[PDB]
Amino acid sequence: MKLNSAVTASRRKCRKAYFTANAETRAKMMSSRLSKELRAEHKIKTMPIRRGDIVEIFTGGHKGTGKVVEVRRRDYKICVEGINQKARNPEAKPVPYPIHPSNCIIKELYMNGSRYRAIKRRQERNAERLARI
Amino acid sequence: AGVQCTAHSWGPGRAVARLPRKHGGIGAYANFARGGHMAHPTTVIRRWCRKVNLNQRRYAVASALAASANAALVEARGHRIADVPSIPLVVDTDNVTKTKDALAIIKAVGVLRDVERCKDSRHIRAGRGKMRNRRYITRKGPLVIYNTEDVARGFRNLPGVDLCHVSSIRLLELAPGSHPGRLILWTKSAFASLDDVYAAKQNYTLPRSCI
Amino acid sequence: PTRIRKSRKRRGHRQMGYGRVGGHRKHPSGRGKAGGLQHKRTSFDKYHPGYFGKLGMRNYHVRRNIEYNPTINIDKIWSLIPEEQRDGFLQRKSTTEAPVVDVTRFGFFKVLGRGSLPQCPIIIKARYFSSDAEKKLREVGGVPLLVP
Amino acid sequence: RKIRRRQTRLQKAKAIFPCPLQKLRPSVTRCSQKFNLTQRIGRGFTLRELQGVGLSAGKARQIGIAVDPRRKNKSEESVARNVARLKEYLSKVTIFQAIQHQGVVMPVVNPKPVITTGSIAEAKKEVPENLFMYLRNARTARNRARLAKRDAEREAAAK
RNA sequence: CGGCCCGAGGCGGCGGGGGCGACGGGCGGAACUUAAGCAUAUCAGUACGCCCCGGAGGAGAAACCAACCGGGAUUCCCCGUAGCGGCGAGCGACGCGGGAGGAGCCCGCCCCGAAGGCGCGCUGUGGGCGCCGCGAGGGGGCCCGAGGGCCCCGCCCGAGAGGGUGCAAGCCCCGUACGGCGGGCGAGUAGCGCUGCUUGAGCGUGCAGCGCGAAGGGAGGCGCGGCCCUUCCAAGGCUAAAUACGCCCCGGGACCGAUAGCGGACCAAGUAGCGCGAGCGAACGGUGAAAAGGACGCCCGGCCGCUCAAAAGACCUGAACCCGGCCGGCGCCGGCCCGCCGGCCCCGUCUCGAAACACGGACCGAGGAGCCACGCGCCGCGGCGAGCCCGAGGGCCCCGCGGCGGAGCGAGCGCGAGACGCCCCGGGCCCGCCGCGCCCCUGCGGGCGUGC
RNA sequence: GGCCCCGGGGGCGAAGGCGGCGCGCAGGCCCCGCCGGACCGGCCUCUGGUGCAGAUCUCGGCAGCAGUAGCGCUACUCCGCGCCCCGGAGGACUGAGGGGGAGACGGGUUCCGCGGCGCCUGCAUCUGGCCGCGGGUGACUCGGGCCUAAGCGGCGGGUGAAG
RNA sequence: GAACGCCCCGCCGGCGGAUGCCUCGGCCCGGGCGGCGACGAAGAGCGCGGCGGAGCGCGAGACGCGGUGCGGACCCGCCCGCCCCGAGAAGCACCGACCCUCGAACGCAGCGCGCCCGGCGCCGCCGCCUCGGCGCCC
Ligand SMILES: [K+]
Ligand SMILES: [K+]
Ligand SMILES: [K+]
Ligand SMILES: [K+]
Ligand SMILES: [K+]
Ligand SMILES: [K+]
Ligand SMILES: [K+]
Ligand SMILES: [K+]
Ligand SMILES: [K+]
Ligand SMILES: [K+]
Ligand SMILES: [K+]
Ligand SMILES: [K+]
Ligand SMILES: [K+]
Ligand SMILES: [K+]
Ligand SMILES: [K+]
Ligand SMILES: [K+]
Ligand SMILES: [K+]
Ligand SMILES: [K+]
Ligand SMILES: [K+]
Ligand SMILES: [K+]
Ligand SMILES: [K+]
Ligand SMILES: [K+]
Ligand SMILES: [K+]
Ligand SMILES: [K+]
Ligand SMILES: [K+]
Ligand SMILES: [K+]
Ligand SMILES: [K+]
Ligand SMILES: [K+]
Ligand SMILES: [K+]
Ligand SMILES: [K+]
Ligand SMILES: [K+]
Ligand SMILES: [K+]
Ligand SMILES: [K+]
Ligand SMILES: [K+]
Ligand SMILES: [K+]
Ligand SMILES: [K+]
Ligand SMILES: [K+]
Ligand SMILES: [K+]
Ligand SMILES: [K+]
Ligand SMILES: [K+]
Ligand SMILES: [K+]
Ligand SMILES: [K+]
Ligand SMILES: [Mg+2]
Ligand SMILES: [Mg+2]
Ligand SMILES: [Mg+2]
Ligand SMILES: [Mg+2]
Ligand SMILES: [Mg+2]
Ligand SMILES: [Mg+2]
Ligand SMILES: [Mg+2]
Ligand SMILES: [Mg+2]
Ligand SMILES: [Mg+2]
Ligand SMILES: [Mg+2]
Ligand SMILES: [Mg+2]
Ligand SMILES: [Mg+2]
Ligand SMILES: [Mg+2]
Ligand SMILES: [Mg+2]
Ligand SMILES: [Mg+2]
Ligand SMILES: [Mg+2]
Ligand SMILES: [Mg+2]
Ligand SMILES: [Mg+2]
Ligand SMILES: [Mg+2]
Ligand SMILES: [Mg+2]
Ligand SMILES: [Mg+2]
Ligand SMILES: [Mg+2]
Ligand SMILES: [Mg+2]
Ligand SMILES: [Mg+2]
Ligand SMILES: [Mg+2]
Ligand SMILES: [Mg+2]
Ligand SMILES: [Mg+2]
Ligand SMILES: [Mg+2]
Ligand SMILES: [Mg+2]
Ligand SMILES: [Mg+2]
Ligand SMILES: [Mg+2]
Ligand SMILES: [Mg+2]
Repeated sequence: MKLNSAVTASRRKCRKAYFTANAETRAKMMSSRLSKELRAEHKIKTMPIRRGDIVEIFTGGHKGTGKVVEVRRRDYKICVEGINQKARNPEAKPVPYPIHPSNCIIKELYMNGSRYRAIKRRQERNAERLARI
Repeated sequence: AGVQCTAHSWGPGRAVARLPRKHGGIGAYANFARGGHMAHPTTVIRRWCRKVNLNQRRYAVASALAASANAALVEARGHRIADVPSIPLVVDTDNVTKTKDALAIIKAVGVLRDVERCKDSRHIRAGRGKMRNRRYITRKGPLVIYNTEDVARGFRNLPGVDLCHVSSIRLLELAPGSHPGRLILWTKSAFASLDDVYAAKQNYTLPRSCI
Repeated sequence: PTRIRKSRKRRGHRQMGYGRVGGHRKHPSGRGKAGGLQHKRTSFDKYHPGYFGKLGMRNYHVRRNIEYNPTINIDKIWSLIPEEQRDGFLQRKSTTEAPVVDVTRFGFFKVLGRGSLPQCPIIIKARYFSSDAEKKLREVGGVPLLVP
Repeated sequence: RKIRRRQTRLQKAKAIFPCPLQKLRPSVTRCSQKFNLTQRIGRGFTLRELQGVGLSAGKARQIGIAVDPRRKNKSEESVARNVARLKEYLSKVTIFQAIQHQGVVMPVVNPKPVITTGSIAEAKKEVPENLFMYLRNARTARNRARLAKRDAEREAAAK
């Protein structure tokens, strides 16, 4: 049961917030679980999906694994390499079947200066909570 | 609503019915016209509340508490009490903070099947009510009544469970649906202060027992 | 509750108990109380004698707490004595330790005489007495008294 | 609105801790024939009441007493009842882990009446033999005197 | 020729003006309507027009109320009849009592005279809540286009509020529970006379014009003159709180669900469109999980067929009225298996009387009319009972005044009920009002009687 | 608001739609087949904007009538692949108060060139004031700016509760 | 007779948009807040994008410019551009500027003209400069 009275529990307002969200909120809402192997190494549970990661898909009719070529933030979907619409011609181009990030599990992460730091920032706060508890 | 437009009757002599019409001839301003007002609009001055005397409010709580001391009326209200030691069920707990420990007591006594009865019943309701913030329904289980011990943190999350401090007992909790016989889990200090509570009501005597 | 009302039993009846010959119109007698001396005179004389006219003196501003005047009968006097003490007083019909009852403390001014008292001396202090309240009190051995 | 007012007087009480939220107000008689014999809370204390204990108006306002210089005492009992009320409060006051007093300070309480005893013989010498005639002579005294004068001038004119 | 007085033009610094569908203050000010007609009255000191502020405003520290064994500035809440009136219809305050809140002061006059804010002033200055962030825990088997489904075994819970995700998810993802930062006392006056408006204010509630014009004065719900008593000090000024409210932001709901709900759910509504103008003012929501939004071939738009679970193909479902192709047959009720026999005027309505040459109605769909608030009477049921009671307010629980009932009658001074009775009805007697024998004390007062 | 005995029915197919049996004096209810593709209830207590054939009812759709009633300004024809467009030849009309050539007012891009026929051009169209894409109006001397007409504003102030 | 019309013994098509389910919208109650303007408001006009009509936004510095923080891979089409332990796309909050014509609307007018080489409206308060009077005096 909720206790905070500045937070809506109204379906109409909650649905309006899923749409019409700004771009920084939409990125966070497109997260996925890290694999067990990365959970031990990084000590984090989920991560926001990104162009350049490798994902293992389940629960769908397009199961498989591949790299993230595109992010359709308006749709909350991601295009993976190798997961296409079944095509008509033998020659014609591939057409990506778009996957929802929560149907995925990340197997390897794209790394740069900002992604190392935001992980380390998130571990130190999760250790504040583990000291309070 | 319905009266922001401008409309007047055309009168007889033009082969049309006599209701008010907008410029152009469109029907307006009647309950039988598209876009018109209601015949008698709803108003907030409806009397929403009702009065009850203080004597009759105390009778209802006492009669609803007496129903809770029968194992045949609790059963016929809907609960599962076939594995319970006593239906006037008093239990010594004295402090409960983890839900895991509080689940262990309710099992350790025999009210485990009533909370699973409630847990496995959650569903989406049948009508328009699921657009109006009333989307799910669960059945109602035990009521824990406490006096001086922290139990609310460990009991509250359980499906179909409610919490009452003994000094202020609620009739809408004792008779869900307007049916009297709820199953009640008394803490020891709650059950042993019932008479003190009824002694704290000034110039009140309980009603006379009958056959 | 709308669902137990007489008016919902008339769906399908063309006219909801108001008749075909007469019907339901706006105000076939006028509004309010009008007509009491002309076409409702048979009603006003049968049930409201003394509705029309004037009677008596008028006071441009009445003092509500001057004209206030509470009263008590002598048959209610012994109930002002608490029950724990009444038995003993009756037991010893004393002339030299009689009970004193001051009725203004209980909020009465005048003492009237309906009823009767027990055979027991008692003293009653008030602001005014009726003539047979005094007579029945002296019949018992009691005394009346005036108080500030 | 009930929650708003309770919140306003919780904040005000911290800002004056440990002063109470109320001033000490006097005990006065409810005003009419219908309500005398019982007391209630008044507006302020008089300067004659304040002269009794030894406080000036500015001095008593400082330690929590309300002072109403517009009121005048109507009797000697009005003074003794309120001087005793002033004297008592000065005992239970400390001037600088301290206790803030709730509600009205020294509430006014009106006693339920009691029965008393006496002697029949010492109460008779208080009253005449016919009390009802005694009352009826006083009630009609002005009216009888007017009719008495009217008759007396019916004969001076009629020689 | 300088000073003072009364004016003129210019220059510098500073201030004003306009704006708002509420709440607030000041003015001007209707008619419809009701009275079963209509003039006074009512609607209403309302609509609407003009002016002026603020975050509140206005009001305010007695020329007050009262008649007490008295209260004590203003505002707001609970509570209840004096009176006004073609005395008709209607209209209508307030004190006492219970609570919220509580706060008190100044100038003029008088004393000192520039001690002051010093180009001025002696025609008088100065003193007396919002910003951050972490955030637990589910697998295996059947099946489907797709598992949030079914079967069987578990974990988290200070978190089973909820939203998303290809079909009902605590454990797939965001959140939810548990916490850190900033924090000596007023004059063209008061009053009075005449006149107009206003009020419950009644030989004047409040205001105003004009004429007159005080010294101790004002008030005490019926006028005038006299004597007392009780209680206040007008004609100058400031002041927090408790109270009211749209736009806009935030939360909630036994509310509406696309002819409903705002006129306005639709990338472009006060929009398109109409009127010289003031102004008037619509209609239109929905493919699919994914645009995968339609292959290859054959004839010269069609065919075949491709994507997809499915064309769902310009889109969900897709009723009625009405219509086209193939197949069968030639109004309601009743009997018989079946085209014969028997019965049958057009409904709704007003009306003594309708099939009427009395009126409404081509057809079909959706919408479409005794609900709510307050007051009065009677009946039923619940609780308690000479008592009863969730006022307002204060701490679905606890505490909580009036009020109504308990005694009536009388214009009023006022006086004031026991004697009977299962119940009901009647009789008799007692209380008040109107009359009258008789006796007496404290006396046009008491007692005891008689009568409508 | 409750219950629906291991916790009510549902993609192994909900609500709705179309036909067909049964049950009830009746209002109505229940089942089956086909369609449809995501939600729905039986019993107890509570609540109301709660039931249509009619109102010259309101809004929307739409039939017969019915391939019906109907389509001033003298006029076109031959050939060019040929349309009422374009060309050539013929025949006529407006008839200098013009069906001619130009301005004022009003309209506002209708002007021009190239393309085109989905809408419009009440028949047709290859035409066009229609649709798409590009373009287009040059002043010392012409008009407006200036002057005053009939008028209309302003004016220390005056008046009115104000405007 | 056939056909037309009518009924339906059934199987398919049209026209129309009811019913059912769905909802970034309304409505009701409560809580906050009470924050405009000559330092040019509210409102109106015109203009501004690489390909640009409407609406939102902005003002010739125009579909935005700067500064401090935060954030960390995108930017709906076609292009551009960014990409990295900082090199920095989307997004967010505060702060500093730019700010065409009309409007209380301010040189006159409303689109045309002046006086003067800074500029150039009305009212009021306080000061100051320069002055008038057969007002009272000298
Ligand atoms: K209107
Ligand atoms: K009509
Ligand atoms: K009509
Ligand atoms: K009660
Ligand atoms: K209760
Ligand atoms: K009737
Ligand atoms: K009749
Ligand atoms: K009438
Ligand atoms: K009438
Ligand atoms: K009458
Ligand atoms: K009279
Ligand atoms: K008026
Ligand atoms: K009127
Ligand atoms: K009239
Ligand atoms: K009238
Ligand atoms: K009148
Ligand atoms: K009137
Ligand atoms: K009348
Ligand atoms: K108080
Ligand atoms: K998922
Ligand atoms: K004077
Ligand atoms: K005067
Ligand atoms: K009046
Ligand atoms: K009168
Ligand atoms: K005069
Ligand atoms: K008097
Ligand atoms: K008066
Ligand atoms: K008077
Ligand atoms: K509409
Ligand atoms: K009729
Ligand atoms: K008729
Ligand atoms: K007739
Ligand atoms: K008929
Ligand atoms: K006929
Ligand atoms: K006929
Ligand atoms: K008729
Ligand atoms: K006729
Ligand atoms: K007819
Ligand atoms: K009388
Ligand atoms: K025809
Ligand atoms: K062309
Ligand atoms: K004036
Ligand atoms: Mg009409
Ligand atoms: Mg409507
Ligand atoms: Mg339904
Ligand atoms: Mg009938
Ligand atoms: Mg009918
Ligand atoms: Mg009638
Ligand atoms: Mg009649
Ligand atoms: Mg009728
Ligand atoms: Mg100036
Ligand atoms: Mg009206
Ligand atoms: Mg009338
Ligand atoms: Mg009438
Ligand atoms: Mg009339
Ligand atoms: Mg009035
Ligand atoms: Mg103020
Ligand atoms: Mg009047
Ligand atoms: Mg003031
Ligand atoms: Mg609508
Ligand atoms: Mg369809
Ligand atoms: Mg008639
Ligand atoms: Mg007729
Ligand atoms: Mg007709
Ligand atoms: Mg309908
Ligand atoms: Mg409803
Ligand atoms: Mg209705
Ligand atoms: Mg119909
Ligand atoms: Mg000719
Ligand atoms: Mg052209
Ligand atoms: Mg044509
Ligand atoms: Mg020229
Ligand atoms: Mg634009
Ligand atoms: Mg200008």
